[PDB]
Amino acid sequence: VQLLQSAGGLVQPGGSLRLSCAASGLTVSANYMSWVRQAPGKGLEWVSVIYPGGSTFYADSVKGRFTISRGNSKNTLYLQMNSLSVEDTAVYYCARDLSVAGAFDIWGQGTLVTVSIVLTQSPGTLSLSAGETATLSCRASQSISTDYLAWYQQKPGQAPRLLIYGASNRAAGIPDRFSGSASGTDFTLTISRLEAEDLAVYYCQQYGSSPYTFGQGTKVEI
Amino acid sequence: TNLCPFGEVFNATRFASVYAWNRKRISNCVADYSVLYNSASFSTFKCYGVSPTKLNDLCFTNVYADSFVIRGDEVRQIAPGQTGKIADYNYKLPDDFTGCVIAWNSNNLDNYNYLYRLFRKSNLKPFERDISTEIYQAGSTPCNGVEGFNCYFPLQSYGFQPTNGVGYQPYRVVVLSFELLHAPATVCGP
Ligand SMILES: *[C@@H]1O[C@H](CO)[C@@H](O)[C@H](O)[C@H]1NC(C)=O
Repeated sequence: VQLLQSAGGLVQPGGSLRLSCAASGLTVSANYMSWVRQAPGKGLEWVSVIYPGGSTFYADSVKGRFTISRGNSKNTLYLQMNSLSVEDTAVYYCARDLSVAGAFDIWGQGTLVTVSIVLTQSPGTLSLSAGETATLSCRASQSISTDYLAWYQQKPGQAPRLLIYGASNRAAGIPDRFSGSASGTDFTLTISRLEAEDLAVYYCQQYGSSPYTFGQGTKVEI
Repeated sequence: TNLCPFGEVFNATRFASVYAWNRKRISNCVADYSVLYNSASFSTFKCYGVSPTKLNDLCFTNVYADSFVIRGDEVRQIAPGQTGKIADYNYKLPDDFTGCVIAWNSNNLDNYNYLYRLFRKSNLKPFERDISTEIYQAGSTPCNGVEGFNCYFPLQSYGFQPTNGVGYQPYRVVVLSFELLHAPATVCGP
């Protein structure tokens, strides 16, 4: 199964634009969809969710300037923008949403747009040599259940993917080198037998609690 | 002369899950609602349509009571004209709803038995329940009925543990639905 996108350009403030997330091998009319924004260096954010029934929600920060639509005649998901501001420039991703059985199983390819509860990740940089365990700890501002939290990795210049979903549950295709724990309000992720391939940035994400929030973001180093 | 049953429905040992909610009804008795607006356990006690303070004067024909178990965060979602995960796929009130809704804070008295429905291709008509377990075939490929990729179980279980859980404290809500005047009514105030 593959997700693909088709949009982009350069738009002055107040102008209009639209983005198309077309799918293959996965019906869009019966399955959750969501749009996320990646600011140029800040991190990640949540923008919208469309439930299969037809209902729609929006990010509390910005709702009037956007308007999400569902198209069942082309298995695609259009997102329409009323107007743009200088603060709104970022790269955009579309990804399928599963509530508990995984969080974001698949991700898009990424399109570019330009303009003319709290989580914290303790370790920070953690520059360590090859073959040495790297420990990352994400703490929640408020008490949270053992479930309802995931773990994402972003290879440089690549779409985000998930490694461990719902505390310690491991998704398909991930090697058994990753296994995170859950104790109280502190959550940790452990990487064993560090390899030079895994240079990336790792994020801790929560779902179901509220408008989704992402951590600041930490970069492992070789 | 015979107070209508309210004590056991608002206070017993077993409460069904949200996906399958019992619908108790009352046929013939007098129902003094004095205990309703008196006890402090009833946190919300929010009422629509008919006046909350003076429900004795009315002479409805059939009062229906149903009981849920909600995570507590979604209690505000029970009100009519609201949208979200549980008001769309589990229990929908009609826009012109008559009656009251009551929410508790019962975490100490009450796991893994509670479970709700998460997946459906359409919304529910007002006052409709669906005791159905069949994998909805997420992918375009035909789904045999065995758990696998693009085949997900329609029912998922809550996790209730004594954390702080201010939004996650397991709540029990009962909403009273009042019917119109079909036949000569048999329930009133005095
Ligand atoms: C249960 O609740 C009712 C009213 O909410 C109260 O009068 C009663 O004392 C409680 N306990 C029992 C055992 O009924």
